Amino acid sequence: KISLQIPIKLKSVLVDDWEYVTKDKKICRLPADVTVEMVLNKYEHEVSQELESPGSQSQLSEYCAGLKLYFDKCLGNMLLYRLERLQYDELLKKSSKDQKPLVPIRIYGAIHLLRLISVLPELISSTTMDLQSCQLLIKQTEDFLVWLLMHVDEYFNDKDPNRSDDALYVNTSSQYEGVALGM
Amino acid sequence: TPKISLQIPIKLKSVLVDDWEYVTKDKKICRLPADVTVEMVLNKYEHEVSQELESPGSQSQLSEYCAGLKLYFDKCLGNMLLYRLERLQYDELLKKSSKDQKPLVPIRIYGAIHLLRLISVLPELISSTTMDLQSCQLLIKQTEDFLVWLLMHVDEYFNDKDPNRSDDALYVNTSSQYEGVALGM
Amino acid sequence: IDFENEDFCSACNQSGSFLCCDTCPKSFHFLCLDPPIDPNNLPKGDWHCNECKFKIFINNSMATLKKIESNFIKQNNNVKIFAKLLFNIDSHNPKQFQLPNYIKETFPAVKTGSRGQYSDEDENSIKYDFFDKIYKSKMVQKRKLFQFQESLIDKL
Amino acid sequence: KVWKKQRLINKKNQLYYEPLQKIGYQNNGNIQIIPKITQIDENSIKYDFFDKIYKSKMVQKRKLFQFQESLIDKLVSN
Amino acid sequence: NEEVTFFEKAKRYIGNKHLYTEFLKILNLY
Ligand SMILES: [Zn+2]
Ligand SMILES: [Zn+2]
Repeated sequence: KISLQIPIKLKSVLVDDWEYVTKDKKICRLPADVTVEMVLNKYEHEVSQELESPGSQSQLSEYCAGLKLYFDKCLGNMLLYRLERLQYDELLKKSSKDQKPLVPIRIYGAIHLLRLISVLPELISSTTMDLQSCQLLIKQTEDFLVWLLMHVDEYFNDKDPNRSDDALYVNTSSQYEGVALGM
Repeated sequence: TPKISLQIPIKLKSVLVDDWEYVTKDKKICRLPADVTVEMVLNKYEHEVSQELESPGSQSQLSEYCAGLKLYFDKCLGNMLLYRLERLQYDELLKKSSKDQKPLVPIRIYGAIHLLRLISVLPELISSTTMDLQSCQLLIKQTEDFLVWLLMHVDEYFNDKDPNRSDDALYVNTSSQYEGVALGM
Repeated sequence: IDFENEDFCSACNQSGSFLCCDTCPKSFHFLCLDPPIDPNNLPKGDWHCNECKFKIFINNSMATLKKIESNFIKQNNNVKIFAKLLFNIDSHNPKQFQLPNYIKETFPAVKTGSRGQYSDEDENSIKYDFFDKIYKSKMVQKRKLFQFQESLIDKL
Repeated sequence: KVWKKQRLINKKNQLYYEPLQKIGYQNNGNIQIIPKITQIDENSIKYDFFDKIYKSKMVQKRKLFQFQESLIDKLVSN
Repeated sequence: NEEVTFFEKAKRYIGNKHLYTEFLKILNLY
């Protein structure tokens, strides 16, 4: 079995997100203002100047590229609640209409990256990796988590969709809830 | 916990270096008792500031910090405040007070130069303790404004006017006693 | 097993006529204690410095440590700001007054060495509200005096 | 702005702090009242309330004082 | 002088301890 340590502030962020998409009937505002690509690019471009040895930089770049590929391939499969699959279908439709394939890393924000991170240990323990490689992945993810906790005040604000504007969440109508959940 | 720094004026640092160079080379030591002890000094201070701060929290803090510096100064005298030389003055007067049927409280003898000594000892004494950021910050700010007021009145007690008179300049030269038992006779 | 004794009085790190603990290796002078003890008034039996007293009093348990420091800071609830500094001296060891290096970095006209020598080159709330309101009354009268100063200059 | 109230992180990982300074500590709206969660007592709450209202009172009064005296020197200026 | 009486009057009139605690929490938030 594998174990990952997540700061309790990000755990409360995840529980808040679970409360919203569930009995508050909110979805996320897409396309996000800060997407997964932007977060990972800023992280890598800020950390690559930190340590000098080339091996650290190679490992960092490989981890970021793999995280991008894996989020792309995993988002629709396992990372969406049941209310948010109608949104996924509408995005897929309006993408296929414009002859362009959907690329989820340029649309979805940091809360879905946090979902992927939190669910990573079970996906790791379900494969047949080494043990050195599992612990290397867990180390890289814990470093990313502490970096992200340092910036948590920049990506995870609370702004009340019902009050002013431009919060990270939006309210759903009864037609969306009728076709999404009760269909 | 933290690495704290206390902005002390350089002129009083010069006065402190002068204190140590008066007590080191020609080794003139301060007089016991002083003009008016640190009890009277802190009483003067609290008499000045208490009548000009409005809110009750500020004045509670001022009273608490003055009392605290009073007791901390009386305790830490013989451990880290006075030098190796006047240790003999300290121990002889301590045996005197032990014969005097009640223990000595140093708040009744010493003076302001020892208060300056404790003020300069305070920063690393705080930095070596596990007190939190806001608490140690409040403390160092309190002591900062305190020695600023000290700067307001360096004339009354720290500058030795009429230095030729022995009773007015609190620095007294030792006899053969401490010149001997200081460096090992 | 008997340890070795350090020949230097760590209060000033200088040698002379001194005595040492039974469990602690470093020694100190007679008059360097608090209270400073006479060269002949030696204590009855085994005497330790602050360190071994600390050790056999704490029972090497952090639980007892925080327990007595907690009821200590609760004892000094009137001076609570200084309580953490106060608790350290009852277990710390004396050493001669040496201001840290952070101070004397201003003047090159002083020289020092390893010698340590210097060379020239409740009713409390009622009283607080008392003070609060008397000062605010003071300042409101002096502020109507402020505006009256302005008016008297306006009498020009 | 938003919340001053945390979530209840039990599992016996909720650690408490008793600040050594009483009349100025801010720390959150996340206190616990004793006879990270800050442990505070009724006396400090009393003092903080009275201090806040007293100083806000005197500050707003001196602001009105300075405004009105500026008004008088501006009007007599005519 | 009278504010001690105010806080004692509040403690008496609330009557309970949990309600007085919630009252003190409101006062702290403000
Ligand atoms: Zn010694
Ligand atoms: Zn010992």
